[PDB]
Amino acid sequence: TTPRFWSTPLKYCRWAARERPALFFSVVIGALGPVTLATVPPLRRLIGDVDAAPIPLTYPIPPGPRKQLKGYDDDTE
Amino acid sequence: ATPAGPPPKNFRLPPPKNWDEESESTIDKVGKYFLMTEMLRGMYVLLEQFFRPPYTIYYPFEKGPISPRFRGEH
Repeated sequence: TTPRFWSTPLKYCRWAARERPALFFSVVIGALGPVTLATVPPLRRLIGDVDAAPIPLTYPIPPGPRKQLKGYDDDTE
Repeated sequence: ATPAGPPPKNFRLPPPKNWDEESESTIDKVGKYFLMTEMLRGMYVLLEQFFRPPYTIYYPFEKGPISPRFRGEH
């Protein structure tokens, strides 16, 4: 009566959607996460939705030698 | 279990239908499962009662109906 996945793959999927809905659509939703990772991000870069730069979580020290400032000295105090 | 004489016309049930012979769309069938639609209907019937007049009598100020034939104390 109830089908067999490896004999009739499409026919099992209809029975499982109808007869085991919570179980079937659990595996469906779980697969959508792997799909959404694969699909939206490239399409986002196609439409020009650039990912935001990361926010600073430490003091942003610039690279290179020190600039040799002149100003705001003890005499100015 | 059935009366004597010829069995009733179509007394015997039809053969059972397999799951894929049933006439109910997967969309209708799956939606009714996850949305719990028949339970939603019953909860709605209680809202209908909520806004209907109650049946209650304030006793002892209001009494229930008794006929002339009522049988009380002698």
